[PDB]
Amino acid sequence: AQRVTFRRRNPYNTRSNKIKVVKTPGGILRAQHVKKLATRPKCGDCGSALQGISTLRPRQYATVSKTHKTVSRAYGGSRCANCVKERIIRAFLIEEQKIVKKVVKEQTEAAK
Amino acid sequence: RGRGRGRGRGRGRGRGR
Amino acid sequence: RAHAQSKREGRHSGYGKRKGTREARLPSQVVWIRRLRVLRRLLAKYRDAGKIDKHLYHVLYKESKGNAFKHKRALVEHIIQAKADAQREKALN
Amino acid sequence: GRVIRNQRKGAGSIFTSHTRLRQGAAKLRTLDYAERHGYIRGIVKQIVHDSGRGAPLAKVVFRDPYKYRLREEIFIANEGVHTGQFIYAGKKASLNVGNVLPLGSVPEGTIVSNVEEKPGDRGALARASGNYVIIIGHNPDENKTRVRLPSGAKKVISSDARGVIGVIAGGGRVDKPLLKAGRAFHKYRLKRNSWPKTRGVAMNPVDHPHGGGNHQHIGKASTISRGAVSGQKAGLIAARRTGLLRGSQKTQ
Amino acid sequence: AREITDIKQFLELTRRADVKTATVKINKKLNKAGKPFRQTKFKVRGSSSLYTLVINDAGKAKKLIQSLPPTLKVNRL
Amino acid sequence: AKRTKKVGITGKYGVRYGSSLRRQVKKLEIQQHARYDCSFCGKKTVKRGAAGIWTCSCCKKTVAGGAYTVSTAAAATVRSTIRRLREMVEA
RNA sequence: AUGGUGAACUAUGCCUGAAUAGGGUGAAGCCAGAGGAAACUCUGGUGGAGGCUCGUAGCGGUUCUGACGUGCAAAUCGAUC
RNA sequence: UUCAAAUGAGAACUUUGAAGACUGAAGUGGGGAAAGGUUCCACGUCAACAGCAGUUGGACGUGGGUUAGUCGAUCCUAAGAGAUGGGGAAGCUCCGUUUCAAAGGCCUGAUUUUAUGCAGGCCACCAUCGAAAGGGAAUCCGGUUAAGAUUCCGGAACCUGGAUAUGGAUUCUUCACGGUAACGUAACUGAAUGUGGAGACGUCGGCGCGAGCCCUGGGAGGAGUUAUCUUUUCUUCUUAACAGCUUAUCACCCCGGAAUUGGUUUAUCCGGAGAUGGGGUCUUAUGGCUGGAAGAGGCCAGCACCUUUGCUGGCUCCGGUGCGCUUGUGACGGCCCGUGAAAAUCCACAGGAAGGAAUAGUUUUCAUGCCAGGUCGUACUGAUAACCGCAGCAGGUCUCCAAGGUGAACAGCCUCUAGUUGAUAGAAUAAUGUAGAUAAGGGAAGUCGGCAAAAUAGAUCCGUAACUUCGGGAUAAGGAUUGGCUCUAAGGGUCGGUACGAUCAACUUAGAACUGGUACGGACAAGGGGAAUCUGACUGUCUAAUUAAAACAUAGCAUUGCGAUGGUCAGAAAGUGAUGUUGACGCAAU
Ligand SMILES: [Zn+2]
Repeated sequence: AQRVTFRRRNPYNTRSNKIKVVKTPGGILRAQHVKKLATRPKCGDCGSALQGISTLRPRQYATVSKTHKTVSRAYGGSRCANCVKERIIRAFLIEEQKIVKKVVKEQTEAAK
Repeated sequence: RGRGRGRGRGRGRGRGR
Repeated sequence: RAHAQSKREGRHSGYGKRKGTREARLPSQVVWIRRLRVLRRLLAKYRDAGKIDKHLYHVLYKESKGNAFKHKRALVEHIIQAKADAQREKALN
Repeated sequence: GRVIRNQRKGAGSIFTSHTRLRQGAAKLRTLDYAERHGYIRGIVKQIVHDSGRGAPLAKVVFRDPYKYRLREEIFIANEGVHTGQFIYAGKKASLNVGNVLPLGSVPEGTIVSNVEEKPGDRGALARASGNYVIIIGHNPDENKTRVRLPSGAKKVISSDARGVIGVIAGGGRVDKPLLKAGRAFHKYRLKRNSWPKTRGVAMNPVDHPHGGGNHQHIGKASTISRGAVSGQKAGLIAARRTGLLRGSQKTQ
Repeated sequence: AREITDIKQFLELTRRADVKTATVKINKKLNKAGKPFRQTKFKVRGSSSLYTLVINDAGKAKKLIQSLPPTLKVNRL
Repeated sequence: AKRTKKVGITGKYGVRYGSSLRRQVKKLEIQQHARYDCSFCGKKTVKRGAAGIWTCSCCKKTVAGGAYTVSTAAAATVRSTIRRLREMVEA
């Protein structure tokens, strides 16, 4: 049966003026301004949120340690950990294909 | 001026023809 | 508190005290949601307890989805009936 | 009198295009050394919808031949182009859907779209959804190629102009009726302020040459001469015939 | 606003050359279901955070008080 | 139970817009909401969104096609008249 | 006629935000059952579609040609819509 | 509105107490934006003002009051605005915003003449202005004033910028290990350049979860009622930012190889492109425990006593419930010829340029320690008296918080918290009025005209025509039932087993007796209907302040112009523009 007011000068229900009702140690209801929630980082080509990376605001990523923003595997904090393994098959097979196509070209001018 | 003092336009009042 | 105590016994609930529709007082979707969540939960715990097999569970999951099982007591009578005729066929074949 | 409605559209105050949600200018890759002596490979990265357009756009990424970077161009997606497909642009490209070739090397009867008028303008002809041109003849001398335009005109352009093989996706869009003014309100909400349109016969004489009178009628002939004056051109300008034709449709 | 569970690490914080004020708080609590007991809380004020150590045994409560250095100002209750 | 006799998906429009205009939309609204087989993964997971764009539910392949159909009949002849003309270049 | 001032009211476009109880009707998709040689057709549910509908806040201003008409008001008040 | 007292020369109007009432929480409550500018607070005053009065006042006179590294501005960019280079114009000035321009400085190396000349390489982005509702580094709790606070005080935190030190870690295999894997850790060199992510997004629908509120049980205190009854009614029992550990839907990994197809949502999607199952990984919105933190705050008791006024004891506990209300969020589904901003900023990866150990070095992305954080706004009203309307005007003006009962309901009605009792009064009850009502018999005979008024009204059950674009018409039309009380039946959760009990918690529906002055949606609330004609298809829009319509618009249909050296239109001119970030399924004109 207790009502509460805004704690700042903004009187409108914008996206940056969310309110959570919090019971204080004084025994009364009081509003608390909450921040906009962070979004998990996404992979560069598959669109899924890669795991092992903390979900924070971009400028508070410079305060957390190194281990919260990367994975020990190469292309750690950029790819989907199946995106890495997909471009290894492609990098190994094409270069193996590019050298067996070079010896097929050699077959032409050496026997015509 | 206001809604009163009507003399001009009229349905069947003054200022006809 | 005295008026709410009499409503638990069934008083003050006749046709002269209803001003909204039957769907307005209690939606039909909530009754249907309550019906499936009892039938699906009972049917899932019978598969885990060994009282029913996965082939009979699959044909009862879809049967309970449409109709013919209006409460839990109707489903357990069909399960026993579907298990009683299953053992007489095996004993004769 | 008063300045009539179509004269006010040239000032460009409230009649300008709404270009907030547009993805950019859909232009072909600029003509460089690689596209007139060989070909270059590009990847279809993402196909997206363009606001105010009926045909979707395609994000195609090429490699810069002179510096280590990536260049993303804005193409008009043809029907059949999918993501992850290799796009070959240049003089020595093959005849596949989505490839960009000079139209002086394609055979007669090729279905191409996004055709340059002059070599270097990065696509001028056949850009709407479901539209295409057909190469009808080749002149090896003077490097001139004859094509047919979607309106049926038979133009001749240079053989060095480029064009994307295939037909533009999103065809058959105008086949569905809108069924209401609400769907027509949203269609023109992202193009320009030109809807709804008030008839000129139902307005005042100051607002239109057709206005006025005790009955809703034009009064004079609705066919306006070509050498008229801005303010008089309201109706059928330089019409050579009128009425509905009870006969065959557009000629060959 | 930080809790310390090690008593050997607690003694190192009292000789950090910057802590000047320490407080001991006696709390009247009770056990699982029976008699009340005496809970103590040793709080050391640092330069960026307040470290505290809670001992639920009265036998070790008195022993830790004499182990504190005398240059540290202890505030009883 | 079949709820409606002939209106089908156009029963949301009520008694408005006329019967003939509601029948042409019914022919195109069924096609634009139907599911289609993916040529790459073989699954019937292609759905329409942002007309002219046909995305596979899984398989992440996005194919540009017609406004209400994946492959229009006017574009199928285009896909065959270029394949026929391509074979004459090398042969 | 000459030279200046105004879109704080209002007209329209754009940009960035905000606001809109509770009911009625029951479109596609889906499930189960029944009939039939087939084609398929019916029955019971599910689902929640609409420039749909009743009706608050809101917006509007039909009628009483009511009140007022040197008014509370140079356009308001009441019922009704 | 009433009574009494106080003050005063003077009281229907001031103050206090008592009584009766209202606003009923979409408020006459508590806060803000725009706007006002001292109206805020105290003391003194009553000539004028408060259309009566006045001891009172938003009045008059004299003073007091607004405290920030964390709240905003400042910064970024949107629609746009607008210098320079140039081109027009007699000219005031106009065009144009990266445009026909020789458009600029960063990490450093070289230098121990002194401060930066000078050697590379790099990057061509090329003014600036534009949001106190967009984007955005970082604070909470308690106490405090006559009037101020997230700003003061006390306690407890966090961010940015800059210095360096101590401890740790790594290095003689120079620039770390473990896990099959997803990945994990207190740390664990990375320049030019390139790439990616966050910032960064529509609406509606149901479902899951969380928070606050509502409801409720036991217990520990206080208050109310008591002719009678009532283990009764009311009230108190609270835990911030931040820190550590832990915790889930989704997602992913390993083993394994599925038809006698299985799994599974309220809503039918998934599986040899590897399901079910078994074992794991990660995100930490949120929740849980602990620290912060009882030392606070709250509720009482026992004392002191003109007094600065305190002092001493206690308790502050353990639970339950949900189609509940508000709100946050998660995974989904529907809709589009509508697919629903940008930039500053921050991070990661790719890359291997450089710099480095052995009697010694490197990392301030590990821990701790040090210093600093400027300028301006901050009072009050935000409206039947502080804003705009000539005013202390029944008008107009954006938004947040939302108790209990009745009921479908944020409807109407009553009450709690909170706030008002302010609109000149007194005495009588003629006519005529304004507002609200009731009428015997007839039932539109009234009137241009059923104008006005009346009747109908909720829910449940029955029944429902012509016509039709087959979707409707339809709540068609037309009937019946409705209270109270006593019962019956049906619809669930949790626990030990290859069978059944025990226990616990919900308002939903149906049925049967009894009962009454035949009343029962008992106040409130709440469709008149049918048969046809003219006309416009419908939703929608306009003459602010006499005309809301058959007028306008609309989808549909048709015609015309135009292939860019172009169509239509603008400008005094222009190296000028709109359509055009456009290309005939287009634009422009009817
Ligand atoms: Zn696929």
